[PDB]
Amino acid sequence: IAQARKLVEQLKMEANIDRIKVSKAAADLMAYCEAHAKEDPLLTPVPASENPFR
Amino acid sequence: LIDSTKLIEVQVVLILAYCSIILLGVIGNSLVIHVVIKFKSMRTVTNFFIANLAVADLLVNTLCLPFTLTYTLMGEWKMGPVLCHLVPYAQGLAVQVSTITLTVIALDRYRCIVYHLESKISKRISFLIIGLAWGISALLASPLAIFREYSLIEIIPDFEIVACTEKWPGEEKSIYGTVYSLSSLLILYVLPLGIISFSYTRIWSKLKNHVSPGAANDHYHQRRQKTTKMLVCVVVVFAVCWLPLHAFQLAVDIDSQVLDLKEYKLIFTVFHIIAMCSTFANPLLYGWMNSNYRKAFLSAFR
Amino acid sequence: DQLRQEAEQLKNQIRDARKACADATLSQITNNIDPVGRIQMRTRRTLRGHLAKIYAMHWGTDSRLLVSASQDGKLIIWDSYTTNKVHAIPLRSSWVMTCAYAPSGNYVACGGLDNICSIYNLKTREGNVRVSRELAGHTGYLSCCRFLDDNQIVTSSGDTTCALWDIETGQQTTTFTGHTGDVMSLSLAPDTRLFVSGACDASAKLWDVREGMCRQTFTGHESDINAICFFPNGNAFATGSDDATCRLFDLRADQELMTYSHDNIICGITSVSFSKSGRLLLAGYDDFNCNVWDALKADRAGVLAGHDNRVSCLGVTDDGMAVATGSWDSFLKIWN
Amino acid sequence: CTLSAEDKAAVERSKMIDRNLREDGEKAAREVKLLLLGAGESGKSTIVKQMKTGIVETHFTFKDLHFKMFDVGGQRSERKKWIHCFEGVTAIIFCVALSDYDLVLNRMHESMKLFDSICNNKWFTDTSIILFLNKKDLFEEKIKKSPLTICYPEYAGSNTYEEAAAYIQCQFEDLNKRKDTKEIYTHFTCATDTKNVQFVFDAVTDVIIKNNLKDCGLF
Amino acid sequence: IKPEALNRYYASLRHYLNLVTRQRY
Amino acid sequence: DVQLVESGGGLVQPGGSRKLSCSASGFAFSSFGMHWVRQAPEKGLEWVAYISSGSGTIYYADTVKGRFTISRDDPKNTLFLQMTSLRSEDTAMYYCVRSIYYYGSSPFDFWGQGTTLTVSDIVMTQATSSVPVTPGESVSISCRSSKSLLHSNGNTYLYWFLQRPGQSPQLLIYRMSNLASGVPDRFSGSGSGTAFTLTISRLEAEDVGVYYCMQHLEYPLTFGAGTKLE
Repeated sequence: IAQARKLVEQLKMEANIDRIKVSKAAADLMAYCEAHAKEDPLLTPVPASENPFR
Repeated sequence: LIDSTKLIEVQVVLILAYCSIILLGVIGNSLVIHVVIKFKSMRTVTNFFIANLAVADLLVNTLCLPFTLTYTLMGEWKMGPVLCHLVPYAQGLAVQVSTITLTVIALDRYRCIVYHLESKISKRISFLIIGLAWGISALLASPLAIFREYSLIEIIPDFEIVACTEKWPGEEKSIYGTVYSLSSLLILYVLPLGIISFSYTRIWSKLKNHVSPGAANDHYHQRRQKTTKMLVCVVVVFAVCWLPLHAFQLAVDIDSQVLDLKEYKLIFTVFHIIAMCSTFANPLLYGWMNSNYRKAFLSAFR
Repeated sequence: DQLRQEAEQLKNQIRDARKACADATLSQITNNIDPVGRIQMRTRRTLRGHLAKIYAMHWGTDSRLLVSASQDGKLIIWDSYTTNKVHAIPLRSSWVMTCAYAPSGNYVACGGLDNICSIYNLKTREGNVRVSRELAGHTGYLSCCRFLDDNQIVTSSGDTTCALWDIETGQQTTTFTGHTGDVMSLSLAPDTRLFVSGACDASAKLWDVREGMCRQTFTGHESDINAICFFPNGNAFATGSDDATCRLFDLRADQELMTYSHDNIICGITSVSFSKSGRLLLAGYDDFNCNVWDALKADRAGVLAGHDNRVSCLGVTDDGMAVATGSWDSFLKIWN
Repeated sequence: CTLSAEDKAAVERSKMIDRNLREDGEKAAREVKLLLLGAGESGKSTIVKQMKTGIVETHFTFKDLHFKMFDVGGQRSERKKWIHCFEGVTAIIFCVALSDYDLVLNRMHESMKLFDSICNNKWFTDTSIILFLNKKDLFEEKIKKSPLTICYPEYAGSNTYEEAAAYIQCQFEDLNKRKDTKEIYTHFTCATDTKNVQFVFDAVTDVIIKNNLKDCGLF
Repeated sequence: IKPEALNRYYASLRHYLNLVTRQRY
Repeated sequence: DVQLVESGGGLVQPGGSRKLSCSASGFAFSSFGMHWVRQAPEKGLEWVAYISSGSGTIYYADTVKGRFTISRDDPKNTLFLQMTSLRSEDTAMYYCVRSIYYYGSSPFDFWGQGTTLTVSDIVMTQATSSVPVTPGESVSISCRSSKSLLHSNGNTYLYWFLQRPGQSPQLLIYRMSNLASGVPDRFSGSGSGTAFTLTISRLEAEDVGVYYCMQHLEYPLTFGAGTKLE
């Protein structure tokens, strides 16, 4: 009975949270990637002059 | 002044017999190398010794047989002075390295079965042993090229022939002709035969005097019998194949009655063919009988 | 008194809120962007010296040093640029399954089947590495451990719980309970304010470090989840399971975004990681190689082949320059 | 060149670490590692006691050979997530109580279920198994009051302990689906001198000899 | 040394030819 | 506690032989390389010999080759130096210095107490011999190098030491920028190429002494003349 009450109390707290549309969530990920794309060595190969591993 | 080899009845037979040995040798000795390269789990120190033996026996088919046959059938050397000093050197190199790596396998098996509580040898030690085998056999084959000369022999006013024959510093009856023959037999035949016979006798004794716990002692002895059948074939094939060839050369250097025969070249070819049967017999006993290579052949063929 | 029924009613009304919240998919949003194209990486360094299989590795903040653990009972710190060995710590117990590197660089931690996390001090006046503290109290094998700070460490164990420890005192402050199966992984947020854990009940939970409470629960997978990792932004994370499938979750929308699956993959996923900008997803499998996914288009961009056995550990450096991969053939490879 | 005075000294330090890792790694290759498994109170304590939380390691030496036993009992977690750490052990020791054929918490069938899983595990497809049958002096007295038909309904035989013991051993050996490359040695545990460690020495020596023969391809 | 020299004479020629045209392997 | 104790510093007739020992306790003696450094009664520091961990590498000063011998005994934790054919110029005070080499370490961290013996290349230049100053004022110490100390790997090999009156030298700055542990955060190192500067902020009575700059780039190690502060 104690476990059952704890499960309900946790579920009630998790039920009442604010949510935003998936469209708004997905746009943020796109904005972050297209902003930091230039500073990604793995996407854009760097010249061998400034490559510490070659 | 002609021998039996001039007849086409025996000349056609010899080429066909030599071709079959070449055909079997190239196929058998290349499968062992292929599976080791293809499969990355077969790269083991034990399997490197067998792969080395396959390469050494591959050169024997490529070099010893076709060059010997053409010089016997044609009766003279028409390859050039450069090959007169090189072909004999290479043939001795292949034979010696093939024998050396044969006793390394016997000692490797002796160490890891009789002394089963020690540590297996590392890759670095194996590479040194393989490298030393080719280096030493290169040194021991040097006298073949040094004491070999190229000349034109004219007996009849028009009988000019080309001979790639061996000459020694001594005059008349030179002991150096017979010294090389005795040293060859006591190093390439007597010494390896004693080592592998001693090694395989101790292996047979230890396996026989072994008891397994439980009620599965009998099943161990069924598998033990096939190993005994395999150990004998290695010793018998090596001893029988290489004996008549070494004995014939020693007889010539001692007695001159052998040289002045009408069938001297026919006798030599028969003994040469027997000794060259080990080129295709080695992959059959070493690269097919063991379980590691046997399952790799079936797996790779699919 | 219908206590079980009330839980079912709460569970149902939660999923309708998510369904009413979902109005678009990333497939239609991200369909009009250019793909990354072919991505080819070559091995630059190979690190040898471990006599057994590597189970874990961790990069340093300086992006040069690298600690790795193996079942032979040794911890080795490497110098990536020169392939030198800086240290070699013998372990009391050889059954080590995780290791971590302190963000300051003064400590390393390890744990495993002995149910104890050991912390070693690297900067000593005596010139040798010695055990600084032993933390005991877990009743199951240690699965993961991460240095939250120079004095705090968070540890997940096989007894379905997570704990936060005070290294100086030696006693755990708060305990995070609520999982049903064994906890296999955890990941710390970039702001070091929240963390996420995945367990064998095929669920992931978001925990608050200070409060000790669970904020959200995610149940998208079908089998055990072995790997988990935050997005560099900190508003999403990706999980890898035993059904040969990787999934991406969003904290703000509190539901799933993308699925990374292929018809030719049947082997489970061992480890997962992100690149610097988050456009690439690195996943290691049981079929002896790694796959590079496009996190925005969900299509494969490249493969990392060259390991002869299971790829057990995988990590990306802090500046996004190199990727380190360990495996069960006792080798470490650095790709660039 | 291109190396400074301090870089050259760092390289020399790395070579010393390599030498230490090589010598202690070779030392550990001359040991024999064993794994202890059982179903609760199967008598594992008696086996360990003869040679005197987490994992327990025991060291002992017998006739110039070092053994290490790992006791993985007491870990309250599923073994599917950590059983692969023990791949490569020379042999596995399984302990069974002969007197537990009627106690229930039927528990004999529980041990048979554990034996079946470990014997046919994917990781342990080649390691041998040494089986110990404990409580011999208690099973003989208990067989005169409780018939074996309680545990095995299909058993039609005598009430003699020798007949019943042979039947129990047969059922355990017939759960092995790997009739090749995996062998099972069975022994009834006794307290006569050191016959328990003598048998383990005989079984392990047999395992090592057959392992060497497979590498050479002779077997 | 060629004999340069009847039944026994041909024996020397055969002996000389076999001596120069000789192999070891 | 880390300690190095020297013995064998008597008085020697010219042309004689002597034995010097260095006993170490409180640290792992087998993992450290050892240096011998001597100081003339009025002059500055000069490097003598070096022996590494495992005794694999041995280096000598060009003025002591064929005369001195350095060796170590790990089980007894002892460093000893054998001197042969002593001359009047070998009258100095000899120091035992410990050093460890890996990525991110601090060599020359601990010096011995010293033993006195009486018998009876990159040039490093210091700007000024003496500097008079009062507490509470910033003072800068600069020394110059003949050859650039910056390596291809990006490391500049310059070290700074402090010789307090009647005391062994103490490391302050290693590799021209890093600050040694236990040193107050008021010493600053700067410079590039051949000119380097040591800056002291809020000077107090504990900064009075002689400052030396040493290079650790090539085979022999060279010190500066030394700048004195009053």
